[PDB]
Amino acid sequence: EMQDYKQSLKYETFSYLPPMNAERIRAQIKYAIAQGWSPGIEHVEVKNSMNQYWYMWKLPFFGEQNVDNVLAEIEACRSAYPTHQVKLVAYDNYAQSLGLAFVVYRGN
Amino acid sequence: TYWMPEYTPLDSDILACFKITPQPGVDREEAAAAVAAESSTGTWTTVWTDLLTDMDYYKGRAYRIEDVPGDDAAFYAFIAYPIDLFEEGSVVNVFTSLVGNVFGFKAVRGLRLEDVRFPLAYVKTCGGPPHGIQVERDKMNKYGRPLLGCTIKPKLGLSAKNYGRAVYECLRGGLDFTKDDENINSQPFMRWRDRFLFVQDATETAEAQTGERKGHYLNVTAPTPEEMYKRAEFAKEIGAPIIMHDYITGGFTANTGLAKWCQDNGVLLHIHRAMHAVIDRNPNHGIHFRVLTKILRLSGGDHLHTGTVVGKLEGDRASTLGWIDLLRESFIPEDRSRGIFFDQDWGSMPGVFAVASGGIHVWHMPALVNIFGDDSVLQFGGGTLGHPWGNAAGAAANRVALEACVEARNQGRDIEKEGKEILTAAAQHSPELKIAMETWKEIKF
Repeated sequence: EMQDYKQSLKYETFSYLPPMNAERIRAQIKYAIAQGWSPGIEHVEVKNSMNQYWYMWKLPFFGEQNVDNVLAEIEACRSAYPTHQVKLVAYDNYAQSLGLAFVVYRGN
Repeated sequence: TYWMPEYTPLDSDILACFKITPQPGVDREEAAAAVAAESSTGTWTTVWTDLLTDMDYYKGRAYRIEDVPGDDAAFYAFIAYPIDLFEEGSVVNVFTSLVGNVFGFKAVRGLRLEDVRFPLAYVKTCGGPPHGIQVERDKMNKYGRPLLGCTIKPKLGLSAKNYGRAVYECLRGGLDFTKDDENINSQPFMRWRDRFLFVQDATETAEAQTGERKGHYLNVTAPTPEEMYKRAEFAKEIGAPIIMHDYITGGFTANTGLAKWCQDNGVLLHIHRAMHAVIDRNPNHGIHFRVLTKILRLSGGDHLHTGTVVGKLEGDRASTLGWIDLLRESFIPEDRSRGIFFDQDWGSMPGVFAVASGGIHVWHMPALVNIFGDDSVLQFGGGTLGHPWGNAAGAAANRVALEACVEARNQGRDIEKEGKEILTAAAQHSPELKIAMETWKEIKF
C-alpha cells in the first residue's frame, strides 16, 4: 500500500497544486489588488526558470483595478511567447518585495 | 537618590521594566531604587571616588511604579538608563549591565525583566540581521507563502552520509529547508566536515531535481570562536546558503561576531533558542523571552524560533504574538494586553523570520498560516519524517497543505473555520496529503 513519490520539476508557490484555471487566476489578481500591490507579468525560457531576472512583459500595472485586463495581458504574453514559462507577480512597494508570485503556465 | 518619580525619560535612554516580587514589607520605592542602583552603580553608600564623578548623570533611575494586574504580591518598576552607560553595538554589555547582579538581590523573592526599550540611537549602533526577511526572500527567490523546514531525527547516531540521505529525501519532496538539531555540532558518529559535505551534496541534488532553491541550516555552534568561524567558512566554501547558531548556549559574543561575518559573506543565519526555558519560563524570576527576542534581532539572525502559538490555549497567545511583532515589524506600539511595555522603534533595521516548530502537523496548517502569515518558517519534524510513505512524501503533504491554505486565504476564505474542508479538497488531488491527514487526525475514544 506504500505509494512511491514521483519526482518532477516544480515552480515555487502554488506549483504543488493543480494548474490554475481562469477563475483561480482571477482570484489571485483580485487579492493582490486588494492588498494595494501592483500586478506584473514575466516570462522566460523553460530552461532558465531559475533566473532571478525574467523578461518583463510590458510594465507593472500600477493603480490597475481591473482584474480582467490583467488576465487578458497574461493571455497576450502567452500568445507572444508560446514556448515560455509565464509568471504573475505583485509588487509591494512598502516592503520592497513581492506579495505574491506564481507560474501561470509552466512552459513547453 | 535612585527613586525619581518626576524624571521624564529621554528618547535616548534605555528603559527597563522589572516585575518585582518583594519580600513582604519591603517598601516598593526602596526596592525599585535598589534595582536601579545595582544595575548601574551597584551601591547606596558613597565613597570618595564617587565624588570625582557626575553622580546625577551616571545612574539608573526608577521613575515609575505600577501594580501588576491580578498579582498583589508584585509590582512593575520602570527604570531609565542614560545611553552612555553602555558600550555601543554591544548587546553583551547592555545585558550584563542590566542583569549581571540584580537577580541575586536578597530583598526580593523574585525579579523578572519583562521588557527593555532600546532607543533608535542605540539600535543604529548594532549590526542587526545579516539579511532580514525581504533580502532573504530575494536571495532565495521565494514569495507569497511561509517557508517550510524540517529538523532531521534522530538527533544521534546517524553517519554523515545517512544524515544526508534524510536531508535529500525531505528537500526533494518540497521543503525549502532542513535543519541540524541544536546538539549536532561535531561528534564521533558524524564529524562536522563530513556532515557539511554530504548535506551540501543532498542540497544540490534536491535543488537540481526540483528547480527550487534549497538550504540546510548547518550548525556551526562550536567550542571556540576559531572553530565556529572555521565551520562557517567551510559552509561558504562549499556553497551552502544558510548556517545555524545556538545563540544562548554558544553565547552572545560569539553570536554577534558570527552575524557580522554572515552579513559580510552573504550567508543566511538561522538562530536556535536552546536553553531559553531555563531563563524565561518562571513568571516571577528570570528574563522574559521578548527581551531575548530583542537581543537576538540586535545581535543578528535571519530566522529565530518563536514558539508555535497553536500550542497554547486561545486566551494565552497574546504575549507570543507580541514578541513575533517585536521580531518582524519596524515599529511596535505599547500594548499591555500583549506584554509590550514600551513603544519599540527599529527604524530601518530589517525584521527576522519567525520560526514555528514543535509538535505541528498538517492539521495545524490553517491556523499557522492565519496566525503567522507569510513571513514565517513552519518546521515539521515528526510531521514529515513520520509520514508512512517516507520523507519525500511527508514533505510533499506539508507543501500541498501549505499551498492550499495560502490559496484559500488569498481567495478571502476564513481558513481556520474552513480548514478541514480546504485540506480535504486539496487531498483529492494529493494522495500524500490524504494519508498524512489520516496519520495525524486526532482520534477521540
